[PDB]
Amino acid sequence: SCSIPQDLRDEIKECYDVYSVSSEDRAPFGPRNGTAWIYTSEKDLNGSSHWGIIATYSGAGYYLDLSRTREETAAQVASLKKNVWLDRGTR
Amino acid sequence: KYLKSVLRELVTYLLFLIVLCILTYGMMSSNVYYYTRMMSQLFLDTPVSKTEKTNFKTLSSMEDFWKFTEGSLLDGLYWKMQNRSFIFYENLLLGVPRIRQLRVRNGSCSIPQDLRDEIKECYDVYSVSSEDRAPFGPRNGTAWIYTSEKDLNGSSHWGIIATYSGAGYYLDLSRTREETAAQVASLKKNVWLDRGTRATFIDFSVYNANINLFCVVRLLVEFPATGGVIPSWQFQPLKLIRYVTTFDFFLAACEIIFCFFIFYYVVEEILEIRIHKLHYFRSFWNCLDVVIVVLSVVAIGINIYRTSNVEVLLQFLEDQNTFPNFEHLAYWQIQFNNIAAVTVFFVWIKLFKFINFNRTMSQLSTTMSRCAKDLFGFAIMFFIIFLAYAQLAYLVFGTQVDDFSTFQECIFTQFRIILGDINFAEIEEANRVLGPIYFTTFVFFMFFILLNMFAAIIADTYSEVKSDLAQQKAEM
Ligand SMILES: *[C@@H]1O[C@H](CO)[C@@H](O)[C@H](O)[C@H]1NC(C)=O
Ligand SMILES: *[C@@H]1O[C@H](CO)[C@@H](O)[C@H](O)[C@H]1NC(C)=O
Ligand SMILES: *[C@@H]1O[C@H](CO)[C@@H](O)[C@H](O)[C@H]1NC(C)=O
Ligand SMILES: *[C@@H]1O[C@H](CO)[C@@H](O)[C@H](O)[C@H]1NC(C)=O
Ligand SMILES: *[C@@H]1O[C@H](CO)[C@@H](O)[C@H](O)[C@H]1NC(C)=O
Ligand SMILES: *[C@@H]1O[C@H](CO)[C@@H](O)[C@H](O)[C@H]1NC(C)=O
Repeated sequence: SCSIPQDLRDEIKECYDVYSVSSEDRAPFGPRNGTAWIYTSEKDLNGSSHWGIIATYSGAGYYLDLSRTREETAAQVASLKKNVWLDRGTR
Repeated sequence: KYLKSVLRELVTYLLFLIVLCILTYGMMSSNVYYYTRMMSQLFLDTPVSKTEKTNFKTLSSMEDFWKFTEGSLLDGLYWKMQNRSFIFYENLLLGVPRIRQLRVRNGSCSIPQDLRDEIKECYDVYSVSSEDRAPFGPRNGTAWIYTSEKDLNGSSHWGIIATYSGAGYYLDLSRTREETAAQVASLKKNVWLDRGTRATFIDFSVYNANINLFCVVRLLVEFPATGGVIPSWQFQPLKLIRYVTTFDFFLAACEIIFCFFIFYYVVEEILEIRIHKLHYFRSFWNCLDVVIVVLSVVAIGINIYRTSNVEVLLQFLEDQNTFPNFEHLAYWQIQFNNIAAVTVFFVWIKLFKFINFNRTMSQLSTTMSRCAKDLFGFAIMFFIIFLAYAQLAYLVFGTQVDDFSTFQECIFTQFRIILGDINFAEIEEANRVLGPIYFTTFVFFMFFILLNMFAAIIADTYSEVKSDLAQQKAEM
């Protein structure tokens, strides 16, 4: 997202900039499967801004609804933990 | 007329103030606070080990320093990346850390011959004239050979106890934990920190390429000649690759505009220094102008000198297997911030020269000005007793209280007692009889007997100024 100085561009390989609407990710990742790995627009996702401590986060993003009882909620959470869902890009 | 000149003199000041406000906003972001907080909490809060509950801030023995230097330190430094070492998977540890110590020699002081039969050796307090320069121990590498301050490319530090030099016996740690731990264990096996050591420095740096902003770290442990351990720390968020984004170009343009403005002010002040009036020091609104100009000139000089020499960063970037040397840059950044804060504070204070637009502000300014002389006269008398009390507290309590340790601390604690913050329960055990007598007499005299004089003077002066102003209006 940002620019890396050319002096040490061989050392640092990737940049994950601070959160901003103009620098948000809208691409699939991992084992692409519907709700949990596809970007959903704010208008479709029923959301709104929040104004957290650091910045004002929008209502869009990746989401996954849980289930109604403990067992398969734990199963879904373990699935989201095995397939790494929290990379360095999360904000 | 008398209005066309003041209008220009006000619009130019408003433009200068806007430029300065933009410049000072551009240099003070919000990520640096959290960056420093995470670094400090990672390095100064985690305990030495899982069993011990002592962190770096609570070091109390030389053995605890050895326990800390292998463990929490190595845990913080080297992180197993999923070779290089990213501190939080975000902050890159560039180069290698370096540890060095300063020590003195035996026979530095002289034990009296009366009790020489039991004392064998002594080590005086740290001093440049009485520091060791001879090899000791197994005598292989730089950790056991004295190295001059000029060859180490260092400088002084001004620690809590004294002002240490930049020389000493240093050792560059490795790039991976598996070798740094071995080196530290080797340094611990042979006696490297004996009774003769006086100080120990640990320093490194990180980059955090996400936001182009460095961060230099220095940890200092002081060993006084009377025994004990005194820890210290310092984290400085430097920035050395400034020109990357458009906002940075905007900030450079603002700096150039500020330089033009200060040149114009110095020209227009040296113009009127003699033409309008020679030797005009009774205004206090022109003695502030010279202070503004001098402070700004010093600030630009420091800024142009600091950024002109960044050869250390380049020479490190040629080969990144050596220890970077970023101490001087951090020191000059601290000095620049200290100068800029005072400069902007005086610039803001300068605003009072224009707020006289109606009778209400004019009479308030007249009241404030007319009461300065007698307030200054009484301030000397007040401060004489204030410093007498300070020296009494320093002499009586200044050795068993930890709060009256030095004169400055006595001044500050009396100021805090004026605020009614500091409790009195820590003085009776320090001294049973004179403690509460001191506290009671000080609060009795300074709290209302010598404190309401300022209020009385201000009230009387304001009342008589208002009465005179009302009387002269009706007389006309
Ligand atoms: C990020 O992008 C750069 C080039 O844009 C690429 O070299 C690098 O491998 C990428 N990293 C990841 C984790 O996708
Ligand atoms: C993604 O969905 C497909 C479709 O059934 C499924 O076979 C696959 O197991 C899913 N991915 C994961 C990681 O479960
Ligand atoms: C979200 O809002 C839409 C209206 O566009 C509505 O149809 C839907 O029921 C709401 N909840 C869902 C299905 O996400
Ligand atoms: C330093 O010199 C004194 C004087 O002889 C001696 O007693 C002492 O053992 C010496 N210290 C060491 C560490 O050898
Ligand atoms: C010092 O040098 C000797 C000679 O090479 C070596 O055997 C030894 O391991 C080194 N270190 C110490 C602590 O003696
Ligand atoms: C000190 O001198 C120069 C710094 O300009 C550098 O080339 C040299 O390697 C430095 N020495 C050490 C031990 O850092």
